Amino acid sequence: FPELKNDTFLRAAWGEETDYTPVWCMRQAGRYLPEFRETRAAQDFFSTCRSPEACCELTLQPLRRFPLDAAIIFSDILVVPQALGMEVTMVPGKGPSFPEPLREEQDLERLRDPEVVASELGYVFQAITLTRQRLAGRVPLIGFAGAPWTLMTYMVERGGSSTMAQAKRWLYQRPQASHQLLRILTDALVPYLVGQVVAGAQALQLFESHAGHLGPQLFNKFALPYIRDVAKQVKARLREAGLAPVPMIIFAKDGHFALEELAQAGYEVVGLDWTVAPKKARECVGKTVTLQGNLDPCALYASEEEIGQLVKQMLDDFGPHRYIANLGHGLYPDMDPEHVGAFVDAVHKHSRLLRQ
Amino acid sequence: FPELKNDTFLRAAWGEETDYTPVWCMRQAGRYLPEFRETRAAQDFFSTCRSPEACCELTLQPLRRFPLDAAIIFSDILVVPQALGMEVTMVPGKGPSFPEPLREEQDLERLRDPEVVASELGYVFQAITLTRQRLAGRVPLIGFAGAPWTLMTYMVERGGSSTMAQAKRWLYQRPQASHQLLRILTDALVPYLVGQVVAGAQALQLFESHAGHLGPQLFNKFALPYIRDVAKQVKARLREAGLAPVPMIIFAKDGHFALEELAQAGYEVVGLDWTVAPKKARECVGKTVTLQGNLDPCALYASEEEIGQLVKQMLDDFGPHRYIANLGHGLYPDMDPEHVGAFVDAVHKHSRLLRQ
Repeated sequence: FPELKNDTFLRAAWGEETDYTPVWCMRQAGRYLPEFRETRAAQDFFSTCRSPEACCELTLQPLRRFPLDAAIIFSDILVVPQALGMEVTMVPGKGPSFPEPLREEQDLERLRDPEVVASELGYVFQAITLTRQRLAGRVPLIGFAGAPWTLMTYMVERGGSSTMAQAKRWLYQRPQASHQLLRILTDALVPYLVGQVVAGAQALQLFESHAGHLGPQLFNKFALPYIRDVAKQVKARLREAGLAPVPMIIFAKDGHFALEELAQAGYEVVGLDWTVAPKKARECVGKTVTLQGNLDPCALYASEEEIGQLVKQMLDDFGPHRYIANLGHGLYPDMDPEHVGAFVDAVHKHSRLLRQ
Repeated sequence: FPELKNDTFLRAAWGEETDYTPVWCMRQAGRYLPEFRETRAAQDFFSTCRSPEACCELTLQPLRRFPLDAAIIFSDILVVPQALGMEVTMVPGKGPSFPEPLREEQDLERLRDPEVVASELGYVFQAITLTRQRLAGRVPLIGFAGAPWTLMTYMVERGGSSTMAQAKRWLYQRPQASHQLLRILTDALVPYLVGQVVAGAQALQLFESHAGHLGPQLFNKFALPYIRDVAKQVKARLREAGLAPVPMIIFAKDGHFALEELAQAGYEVVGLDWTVAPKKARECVGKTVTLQGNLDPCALYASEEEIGQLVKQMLDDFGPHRYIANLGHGLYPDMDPEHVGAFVDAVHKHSRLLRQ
């Protein structure tokens, strides 16, 4: 692969001092871009996913508009449960879902052996290699996957609820089966993530998007062990394969209660939602880990001038060290591209000021 | 009205020591009771609401099953926006909603003067008086309403989203109109809540159910001022009318970031969701205010024996002083009544132990 030109994101991720604060946006490749919708309709969501060229194209689209300091491969977190053998339907406007969710312990018998999952996800590896070659070292490429608990919520609920009452019912009524499902997911994720890195990912983000539905007690029993296990095993396999381990980011949305624990889970970066004040996040995590986040994405509905001020304050709160700017969640589809550009420009402009 | 026999809830609420920990459940009157569904179908949700006798009956139903230490009047938070002139439809299975939400600043012109709202909500006052008379002093009766921000989210979205992106778009793009709507809601709530107390409510809970969608910055601008204003003005009007002020409870669901502020907002009790560890909540709030909560309601899917242990631990964490047991959110409709009874019995049993 070509030599990386801008590595600011990787240096920040490892904790090193940098000349400015690197920035990227969750869902930078998303429906808020007209060119994204255009390209999506050229297949059918997952036929888009399954085309390496299509996934590479959607990944690069934002980088043609904005000087983002990383790219993230376009895919979806549900590719994993699909590769385990759950059927998915694209609901037009209403999103990828499982029409037959896991309902009881017996339903685990329909899942593939997790050890075969990586062979099922070869299309994603191909997209990663292609995107790494086409980026030509401009900025690093981040790979990703959903975290075990969160993937579990999608498998058991049908998809997204507002309570995860059904998922949480599993935890309380079927703890043994829950742990079984979570181990299967873990054992599938590890080879998928190692594979992304073999294919050419230069960092990895684990999305624990549905963390907030758990309180501390359930989270420490059912989410945290698997989060730790994913990091430990990925690092080990990479070492053993002769490869350099990559910075890993854990993002637990609505996970204020777990930040202390997450900072000692084997991840270089803890990503934050917008409900946590940066100074309190820094208190909770300590000074080794890097923080990523955390602007309210709805802040981009404000004026460009207002976005600049909100960014200035966010940066003052985080300070220059151990920090990667991002939003506190993914961009929404009605957002204005030029407001995304303002965000990016503002991070770069004010972070330089803050330094000298 | 009859002399209150069991006032444990009120004493805890004011901070006084008690012989045991009082307990009640958000949505104790709810679909998890078969007798609730039975009685609901005898009208049509809001024709139930509008019948004082029907609302009184649903309020008492839980107290016939369980030795709860308070009753809460059955109504809904959307009665306020309805009384302001928004039309509501009961979607069968899918819940009360607004088919014509406020879309822009001009739509505020359709709302009634907030000063007339209390006259529109006379049915609720009648239900309160009736329920206070029929309870015959067994336990105190709690009145309630939605908080201004949260009611705003229902008026602007159509009802419940997952992002409140549209509500938050108002805050960022239409700050002046947002503040206008929030003042209207505040000015309507104050007389409604005073009226509930005049009708015979012995405590009041404000439900800021959608707090978590805001981070600190937006919350301090758009939610907190109105929360404070509601408490200050209710207390004033009651004083002025020659009446005793009642303990007031603020419950901000997903409001971990605001607890410090909420403990100095003029409320005797801060109610907690299940994502906050009780010991950290006590750190944030200090030792004047009473805490209420906070068991994960899904915990009731566990065995009766497990509920007892989870309750034991919850009580050890909160300690005996300044504490009212409750769930961290409302009961879900698939829950088992006998598991609610276990919760209640466990609070009473272990709180007595914890004391001597």
